Amino acid sequence: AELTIEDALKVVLRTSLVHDGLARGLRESAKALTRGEGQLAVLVESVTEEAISKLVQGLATENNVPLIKVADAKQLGEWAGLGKIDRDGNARKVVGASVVVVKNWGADTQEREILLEHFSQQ
Amino acid sequence: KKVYTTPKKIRHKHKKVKLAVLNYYKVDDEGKVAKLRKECPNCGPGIFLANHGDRFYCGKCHSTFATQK
Ligand SMILES: [Mg+2]
Ligand SMILES: [Zn+2]
Repeated sequence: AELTIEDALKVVLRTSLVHDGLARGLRESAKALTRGEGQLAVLVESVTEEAISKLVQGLATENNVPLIKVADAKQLGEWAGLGKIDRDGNARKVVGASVVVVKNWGADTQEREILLEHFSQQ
Repeated sequence: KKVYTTPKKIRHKHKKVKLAVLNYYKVDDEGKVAKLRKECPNCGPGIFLANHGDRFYCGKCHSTFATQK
């Protein structure tokens, strides 16, 4: 296999983390959405209370939809960066990344933008 | 040196208080994105007004607001 299994967003997240363009958490995400800061949106599928998820959806709807579901939060955190490095590969204290929103972007095009474009245009 | 006097009255700082975080935002029936209170005019949306009896302020401006809404 050579095709990305929804890895066209993890890379983006990583880049954002590198260049400090992340609205991580709910409040931050909301803030990013409300004005011209947040451009891409990722929410947890395993949201407790569901109210949070609903709010996120509402925010996405506002004017233009950036939301993509993917899978969970812990995995996202692992991909992007949560914990004090720890050894060669992973081994961090596993905690969820919550709702994650992209500011700045940093990196250009690649395989990253195609899936998003497809999602947008139906 | 002499002996320390100590007239008591020990004051501590403020430890934030964790609270329930967010409740001032609502979704009616999916699609209807609904706001509680009002947003700041000085700096763009994402900031809510602190609602009191004829007293309003915002946190990004730290304090600078006065008008009733
Ligand atoms: Mg003294
Ligand atoms: Zn303000």
